[PDB]
Amino acid sequence: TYTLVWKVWILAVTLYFAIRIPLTLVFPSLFSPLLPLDILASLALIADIPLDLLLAPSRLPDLLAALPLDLLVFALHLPSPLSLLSLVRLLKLISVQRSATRILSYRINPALLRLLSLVGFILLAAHGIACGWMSLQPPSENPAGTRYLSAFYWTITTLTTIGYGDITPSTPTQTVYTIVIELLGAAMYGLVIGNIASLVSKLDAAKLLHRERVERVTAFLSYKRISPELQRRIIEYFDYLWETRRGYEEREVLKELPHPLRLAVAMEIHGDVIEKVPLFKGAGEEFIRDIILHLEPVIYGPGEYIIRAGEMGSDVYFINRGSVEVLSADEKTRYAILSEGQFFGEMALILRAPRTATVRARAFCDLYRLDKETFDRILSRYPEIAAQIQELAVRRKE
Amino acid sequence: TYTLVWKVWILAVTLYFAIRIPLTLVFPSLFSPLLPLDILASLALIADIPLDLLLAPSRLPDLLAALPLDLLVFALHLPSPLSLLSLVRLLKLISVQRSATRILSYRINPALLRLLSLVGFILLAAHGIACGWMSLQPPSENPAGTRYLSAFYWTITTLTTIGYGDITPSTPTQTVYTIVIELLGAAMYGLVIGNIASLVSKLDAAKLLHRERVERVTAFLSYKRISPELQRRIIEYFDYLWETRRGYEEREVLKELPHPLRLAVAMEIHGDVIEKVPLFKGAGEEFIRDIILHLEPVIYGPGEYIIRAGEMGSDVYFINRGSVEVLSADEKTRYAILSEGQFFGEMALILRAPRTATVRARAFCDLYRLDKETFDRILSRYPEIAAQIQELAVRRKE
Amino acid sequence: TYTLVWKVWILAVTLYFAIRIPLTLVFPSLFSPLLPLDILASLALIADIPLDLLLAPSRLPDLLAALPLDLLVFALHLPSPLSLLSLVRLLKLISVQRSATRILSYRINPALLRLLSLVGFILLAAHGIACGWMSLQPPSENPAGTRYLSAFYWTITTLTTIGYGDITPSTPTQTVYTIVIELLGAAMYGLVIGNIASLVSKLDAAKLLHRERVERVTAFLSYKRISPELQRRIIEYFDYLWETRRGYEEREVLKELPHPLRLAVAMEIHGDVIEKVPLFKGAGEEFIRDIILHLEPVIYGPGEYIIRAGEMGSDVYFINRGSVEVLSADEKTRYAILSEGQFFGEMALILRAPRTATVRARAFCDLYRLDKETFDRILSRYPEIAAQIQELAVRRKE
Amino acid sequence: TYTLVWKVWILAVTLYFAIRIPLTLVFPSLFSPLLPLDILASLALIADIPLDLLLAPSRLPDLLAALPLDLLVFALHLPSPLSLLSLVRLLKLISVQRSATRILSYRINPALLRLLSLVGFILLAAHGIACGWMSLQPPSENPAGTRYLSAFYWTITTLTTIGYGDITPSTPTQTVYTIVIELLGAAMYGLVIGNIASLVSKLDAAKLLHRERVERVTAFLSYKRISPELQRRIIEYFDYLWETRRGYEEREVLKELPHPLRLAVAMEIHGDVIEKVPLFKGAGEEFIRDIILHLEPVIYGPGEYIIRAGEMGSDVYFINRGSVEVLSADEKTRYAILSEGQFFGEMALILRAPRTATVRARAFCDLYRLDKETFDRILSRYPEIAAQIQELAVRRKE
Ligand SMILES: Nc1ncnc2c1ncn2[C@@H]1O[C@@H]2COP(=O)(O)O[C@H]2[C@H]1O
Ligand SMILES: Nc1ncnc2c1ncn2[C@@H]1O[C@@H]2COP(=O)(O)O[C@H]2[C@H]1O
Repeated sequence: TYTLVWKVWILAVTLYFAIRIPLTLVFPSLFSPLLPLDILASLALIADIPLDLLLAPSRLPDLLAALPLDLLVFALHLPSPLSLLSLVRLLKLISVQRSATRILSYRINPALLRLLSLVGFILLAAHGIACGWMSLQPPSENPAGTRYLSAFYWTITTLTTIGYGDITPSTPTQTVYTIVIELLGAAMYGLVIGNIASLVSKLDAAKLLHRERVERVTAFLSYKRISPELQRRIIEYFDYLWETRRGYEEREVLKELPHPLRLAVAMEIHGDVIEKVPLFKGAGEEFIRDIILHLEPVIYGPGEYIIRAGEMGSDVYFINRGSVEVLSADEKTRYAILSEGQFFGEMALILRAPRTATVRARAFCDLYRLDKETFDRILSRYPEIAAQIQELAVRRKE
Repeated sequence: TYTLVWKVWILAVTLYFAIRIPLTLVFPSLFSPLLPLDILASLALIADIPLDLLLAPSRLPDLLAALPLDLLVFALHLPSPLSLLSLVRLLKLISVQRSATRILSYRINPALLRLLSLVGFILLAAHGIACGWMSLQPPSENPAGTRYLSAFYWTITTLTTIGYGDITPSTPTQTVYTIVIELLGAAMYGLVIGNIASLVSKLDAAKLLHRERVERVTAFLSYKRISPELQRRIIEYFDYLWETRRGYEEREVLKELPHPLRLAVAMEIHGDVIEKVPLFKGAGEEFIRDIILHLEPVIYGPGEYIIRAGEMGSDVYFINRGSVEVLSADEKTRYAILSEGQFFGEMALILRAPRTATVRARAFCDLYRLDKETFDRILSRYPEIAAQIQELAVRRKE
Repeated sequence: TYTLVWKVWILAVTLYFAIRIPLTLVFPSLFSPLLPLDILASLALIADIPLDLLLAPSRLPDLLAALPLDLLVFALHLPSPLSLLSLVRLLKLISVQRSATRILSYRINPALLRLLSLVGFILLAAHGIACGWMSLQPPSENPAGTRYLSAFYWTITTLTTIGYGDITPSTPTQTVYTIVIELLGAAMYGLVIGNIASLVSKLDAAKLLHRERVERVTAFLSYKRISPELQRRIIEYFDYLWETRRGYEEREVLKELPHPLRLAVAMEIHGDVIEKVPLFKGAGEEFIRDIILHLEPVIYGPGEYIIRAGEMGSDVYFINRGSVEVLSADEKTRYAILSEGQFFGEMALILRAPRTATVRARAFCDLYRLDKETFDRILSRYPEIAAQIQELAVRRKE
Repeated sequence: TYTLVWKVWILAVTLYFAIRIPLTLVFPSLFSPLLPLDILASLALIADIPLDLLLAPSRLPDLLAALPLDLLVFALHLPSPLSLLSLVRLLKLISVQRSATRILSYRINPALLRLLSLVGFILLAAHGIACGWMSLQPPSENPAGTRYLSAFYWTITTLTTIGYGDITPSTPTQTVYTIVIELLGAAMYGLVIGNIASLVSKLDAAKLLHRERVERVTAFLSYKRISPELQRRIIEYFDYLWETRRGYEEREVLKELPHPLRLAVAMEIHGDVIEKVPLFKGAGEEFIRDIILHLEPVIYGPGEYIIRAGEMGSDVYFINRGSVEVLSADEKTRYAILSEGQFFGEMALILRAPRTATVRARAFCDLYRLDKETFDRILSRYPEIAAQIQELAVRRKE
């Protein structure tokens, strides 16, 4: 974090400049007691080119704002049209904005941070415009307080497109300035309106995407006027998904990363099911790499028929959270309850037999769907695991 | 509904507070005759933590607004900067908004309800800002009526970005407040503009999606300048779809729910075709589970050629609404008219024969497309149903 | 068009009412010389229930606006709060808007027509609000002209959120009205802003979709800095597509219509290629139905290698516009030029031989891609066509 | 570029007209010393019909603006309602806008250029409206400077919806004009708001699409709270993609161009890998055409396991940038480092053998994924290349 302090310091110094130079263009009486601050600021502004690790079509602003055009124009008392060149330090704003965009810790939303940057920019521009309006005013015997408060109030009035009209321009040189910043205020307010209009669907993107996905389903299903119990259980499933995965589907996000990053993410996510399954306890460094990407999580409600008897289902379902009970062919007797760690349906592919009994969940079971092809591949590739699987299968037969 | 009344009561009491505290900050003469209401309100505010079924990073506002900072600041007559702490009750707004978001009966559109919440929030903020503006006003001998009406009129003027300018700030302490709420009014108006700009395509989402889908097809087809009779029949089909399914495709909505919820929804929707088809009358608890998801509804116009003679079509079409006639190879003689309940094309897969005669609808027939693979699977899985199907096939031969 | 005149008449009469009733609420001196117009209007308003081919949750406004509450309140000179009931005729606006939405000849864009309806509604509301503001004004000796022009000017000032402030409310009963229509003006201006913000990408949807599709390709390809000749020819192809199909892909629009409408549209579009190809001149009523949906149009530039020698291409390319030349294995000698009507590549599937010579277009050739599977199916289904195709193939061998 | 100068000249002359005619409608004293400019302008306006390579429903404005209605109305001193016809030259604006839309060199963004055109149009309309407002003003002894500056200031006030209210209409003929341009200002400001609201996501579309794609992945992955080293390497991969391909996937853009343009683009992009690979140095004109479209670039991090031992991988990976090392079965000894130019995994399909050793990258390797099917096709189609590949394979065995 040796660069976070430096970046904070550079942001503070560039903000100090952007606040300070116009305020002394209007008020030449300043700049006399603030010389050490300006000296330190100039030193910091020149001392960032070697610390940021030459001329570029995009890295020019750094040198354009490091040159000491300040502390010289006031010193020689140049005329205002010629002393206006001191505003070059305002070009450092682009560089500090880019730097703050390239460094983060919270990972702020790009649209919300863009709106924050626009808020900062419009506040800074409001201060600059207020100072400018104050500059071309008739001389008066007023304190700088009320004289600046009135100017800032007028600038915020025009840039907000409110326009009370209590104070208005009265000279042509003021009228041209009023027109220019009226147009700029229209543009800036338009940019802000567009920024909120875009941002309303950018913050907590999952929280809005899940809501929009649920809304259409609920509307159509309520229009069909289906049984309210089904409504209740569907809404319960959807809010449980909201609580567990935050309205996510894994393939919605992992289908962009390349293969090794995808493998690493899958391992760091499914280390749990790697750690609790009996035959996966140190089964192999490679085997987990082949299998971990294929397990597709499935979610079932409290009492739903997982697999009915007589079916030709050839897929093994693992358990990550929940208890599962199996009901035999007499639909009265249950063999046992299968909590986390075990699975069911093993005697479907190896044994080439139909579903011996109906299996149903209890409250909410997090499963792991595995396709028959992957199961066949791992059985034909790893023999000890196939031997163990047949061992538990023949044990469950007894 | 024992919680709906409680939630309505909590909304009413928090709205009463949000309206009441600032109005007595400006007017200390109140709070003397409204003590029982405040006592009951305080009791209700503390009596919701055990009735909502500890400290949390998101459940803090409940305790922050339950603490009785009210009925004490006015009692001891604290100074205004120190008595300003009584506004903590306004944090209950977040909790009541969240609660109202989590409970519904009409299933209001999230964007429209968000706009309603924003309307309520901006009205409440307008009242608060009006009371605040009234607070820092010069003392005058005016009734509280006109004195509050003028303040609210001014607040609604600034927050709407209209600014007539009949009444304007005249002191620096008023000018700073004017600037602050000018910025807040810009932000709030921007939020409202974004909310309507988003909401214009959120209410009755089907009614707009269907319109947008129809518009491009109609525009292109009219550009091609094809025969107007085809225009008329296409538009008739589209409006019939609007009337029947409200511009919906089943797979557009069912492709997100898991398998058992999808099965349950399919049964609750297609119980009709389950109930009228002759061989589906109590055919089996399981068989309907296998078949009901695959029947794809198809819609044909008044006179369209369903299946022409000589084709190798191997799909059975059911009937849900409408009459279908079959024209023989002499294109003059019709065998009969097939109303709801029966089907056609059975002697295509079992008999391995081509289409014996042309079949056409009459006005608008709702069919049920079934693929050859599913038909083969059910024939090879259920034998009595295959026997019955061959029975009606050989009967129709005679 | 016997209903277009009736709908125009009903729109005219409801607009006349919506303009007329408030203007006589403010001005009671009217309604004396306009009795025949009101009588005819009332007759027309009651005489539409049997001509529109009972009580409904959505068809209530028709009866609510047909009842003659007008011509009675002015007759008995009811008090203003009680005579305010005459505004029920304004509910006919919903019905006329719905009717105009359900009938069209130009097929106006739904968003642009929605904006036109909103423009009409806001103008009508501006007139109503101006009349209302005029109602609660102090009595004065002014002509109704200037007295209404000032009121309408004020109403358009507030609803536009401009607020000059030359004329402002001065009584509490006026101030409440000012606040109410200030809020309504905010809402209406927000709706208008959202409507344009949505409409900017709704008019001539093809003209914008094609532009957006071309822009990304051009930007990326220019970024790669590839040879400018390729830029020129790619842009030429894209503008030719703009001129010919208006930036369309057939499957983008036909993938929503059902099978028979799709067949009919395909026939009405490809009757040209049906009419010019030698072996398609009355080939068969059914054969065109099987083939016409599969021909995929392909577009090639001036000189592009259609099919090179030595390839295993097994697809027949038809010609709809353009000349095609074939270059032999000596890359100097051309057999002929193939204009519209014929095809090439026939001796690829029947003969099971590789591409005998290279074939290239001349300026811009509109082809018709046909897959090998469909060609095989039609050859194995229709024998005379296969005989003819082999006849031209063996002829081209000689 | 013989037409760029002509188009610039026509834009300049039409802008000069649009600025000039209303300014002399208000000020008849002009048009006396500017006759040569108007003569040259008229000549240029008539001399563009034969230089643009008759009557059309869309090409009418050219003739409507070429006719010399100017230099005649002022000459005969027609009355203002009758001399108002001179504004026909403003219809040339549509044609110049269309022409500038059809010709470009920078390939400006259509939305940003549309906003620039709207800015130009609203500025021109502001000038026209200011001149119009100046026209119907009471006569006064004021210089044309202040008299026009005030009018333009007022016009920019109304069209920005600010409305200070320092200068307001005072006559009914002025009030009607004020209402008309108030409505027009509402419409124009709405259009501008919509244009920025759309443009915020149109400039540098790749720069925003890549950011939005990265944001959701980063948010979800940080929510899972996976190991920060994986965060660092994933972010490094994403920024490297930003630097190399600018956040692009080739199939995202090439899946719209037809086959020959796609082939040409692929050759112009992959001429590098064509030029450096040993066996691709002039391998064949056709072979590169078959292979160049299939090579899919893959990117791996510094140390990632490319292909582990014991796998059945049958795909050859080429090298475009980076060094690759292979670790043997003793996981301590490396055979060599494979820099750009060579490949690995050749002895996987020809030899029908499993992966002899583990292969890993070093810093960041740009590969070229080739499917087994394409490799088999080229081996069975080109025999010398297969002989050479087997030669290097058997050499690498030794
Ligand atoms: N005795 C048993 N106790 C618990 N589970 C069992 C028992 N016998 C079988 N099962 C499981 O119940 C499942 C239901 O039928 P399957 O073919 O899916 O595979 C079966 C086994 O996994
Ligand atoms: N005598 C008949 N009466 C009614 N329908 C018939 C008769 N004979 C055949 N059909 C139906 O007409 C259909 C047309 O040919 P298919 O092969 O589709 O299957 C045929 C039967 O379903």
